[PDB]
Amino acid sequence: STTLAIVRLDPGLPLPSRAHDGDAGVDLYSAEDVELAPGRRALVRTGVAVAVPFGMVGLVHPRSGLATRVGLSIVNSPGTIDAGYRGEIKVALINLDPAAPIVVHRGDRIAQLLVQRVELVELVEVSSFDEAGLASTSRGDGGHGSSGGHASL
Amino acid sequence: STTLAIVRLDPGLPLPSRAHDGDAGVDLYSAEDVELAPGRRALVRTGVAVAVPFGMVGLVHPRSGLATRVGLSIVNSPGTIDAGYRGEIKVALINLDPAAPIVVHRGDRIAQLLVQRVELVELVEVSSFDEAGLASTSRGDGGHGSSGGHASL
Amino acid sequence: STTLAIVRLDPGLPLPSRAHDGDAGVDLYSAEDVELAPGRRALVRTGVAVAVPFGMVGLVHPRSGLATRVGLSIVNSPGTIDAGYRGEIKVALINLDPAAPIVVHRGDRIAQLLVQRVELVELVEVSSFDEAGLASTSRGDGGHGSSGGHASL
Ligand SMILES: O=c1ccn([C@H]2C[C@H](O)[C@@H](COP(=O)(O)NP(=O)(O)OP(=O)(O)O)O2)c(=O)[nH]1
Ligand SMILES: O=c1ccn([C@H]2C[C@H](O)[C@@H](COP(=O)(O)NP(=O)(O)OP(=O)(O)O)O2)c(=O)[nH]1
Ligand SMILES: O=c1ccn([C@H]2C[C@H](O)[C@@H](COP(=O)(O)NP(=O)(O)OP(=O)(O)O)O2)c(=O)[nH]1
Ligand SMILES: [Mg+2]
Ligand SMILES: [Mg+2]
Ligand SMILES: [Mg+2]
Repeated sequence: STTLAIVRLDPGLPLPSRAHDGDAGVDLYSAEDVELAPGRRALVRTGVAVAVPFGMVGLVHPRSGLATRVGLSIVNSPGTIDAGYRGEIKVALINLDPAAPIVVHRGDRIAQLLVQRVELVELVEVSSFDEAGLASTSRGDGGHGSSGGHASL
Repeated sequence: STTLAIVRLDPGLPLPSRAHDGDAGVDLYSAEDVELAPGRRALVRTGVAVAVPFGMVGLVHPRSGLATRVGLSIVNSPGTIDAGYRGEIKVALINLDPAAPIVVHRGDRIAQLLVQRVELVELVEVSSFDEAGLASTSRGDGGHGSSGGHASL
Repeated sequence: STTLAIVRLDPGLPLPSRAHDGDAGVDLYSAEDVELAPGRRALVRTGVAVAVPFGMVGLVHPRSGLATRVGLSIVNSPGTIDAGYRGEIKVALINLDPAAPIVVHRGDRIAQLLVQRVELVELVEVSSFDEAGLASTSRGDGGHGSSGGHASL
């Protein structure tokens, strides 16, 4: 398996775990009680540090239930935990509900951490994609809604 | 190819497809008409269920055109569809424009689904990264803007 | 290494680089000065175009420091740069702070670009997961907070 070394900076919280076999992420706990008014964010400690392997990345994603039920999100989602980072994972929670505050208690599961390979790319500067001998593509320079699919596009 | 079994829970919608060869995602349709006032979210049915292979994850990402043109986003982006999930994919749309409502019609393309491998990690609890014999890293405990690049950091 | 061809559409900006060895992303610069009032977004040029290899995807993620310090986010995060795209990478910045405007200067590092493999899936339509001979799963149709972990779930 791909092992991930982890330090429970706050040993009072359980180790992050998958809710079900095959789940992509292990759920991260809040070390803290925090209450977010509408529109407010906080930087919340999870009580863990990890050593993402070289060649990989840790990614902090919101949980869907809280997202829908109370509008909880993460400002920098997907949080990007670098392989060299040995500090505490912190989660930038934000309340995107307009009216109802969100109360987080220490020990709630407030996000999930995935680990994936990542390509540590070597940039090759060219003067044009033609010089790199790249074939023309279907997409070309099309983006930002170029394929349609909604009246505003 | 990597096959993805899919059930069209709503057979009136086309199968999700890539807009162009090589595109990362297949676009998901809204099964529903929904109108989001500024700041409001909804949990929108896509009319599909999928079986992400074990060892992989499905990821629901916003489309860029709607993001810019009308401020449409996804509260839990990137939505994390687990390999064991066999329910309907639902998209937590949110209107991040301050003033203009977003109207979604059934059959609009409102998000995109990627599939990637994911490392199903085995946590190894250590008392310190030293005990794991890990070398010191350049980054160390630096994060949350430690490398600079903006006046607020 | 995985090479990524890049055109500096704006040669006055440095090539994107990793802040530290092993970091997942290369930081993207703003080509532009832009000032975002609370709640406003902009579509910001980065001054680069890239050729993500076929079979891969580029992903534009927010930086964590700006996310926490000033509430900067990205409407379509994680931005999905397709392998066929040869246009300029643009970043849909948004100010999620309620009260303080964010000022971006040309040359600030405003996001980071990761490159990952992606599964270009072949959809296989089935009438039920049973027909595909898929085993029942632990998770079943559970989602959107089914595993608990917060009082609102
Ligand atoms: O952050 C981003 C995301 C996308 N893009 C460009 C590159 C990408 O290949 C292209 C299309 O992205 P999406 O598919 O995510 N958006 P949308 O579906 O609205 O556009 P299109 O209809 O062209 O696919 O837009 C950016 O420049 N920055
Ligand atoms: O959700 C997150 C994201 C990042 N981090 C930590 C780990 C990561 O390696 C580190 C830097 O993340 P980013 O590169 O995404 N943010 P930024 O570029 O602002 O910080 P730095 O200048 O240190 O790279 O911050 C977290 O604790 N939680
Ligand atoms: O965008 C999404 C994200 C998740 N889902 C479904 C599929 C996924 O496997 C399931 C659980 O997703 P999360 O783990 O991200 N959310 P949460 O942890 O709140 O739910 P659960 O407690 O069931 O794991 O919800 C969607 O339909 N759309
Ligand atoms: Mg979950
Ligand atoms: Mg698209
Ligand atoms: Mg960084």
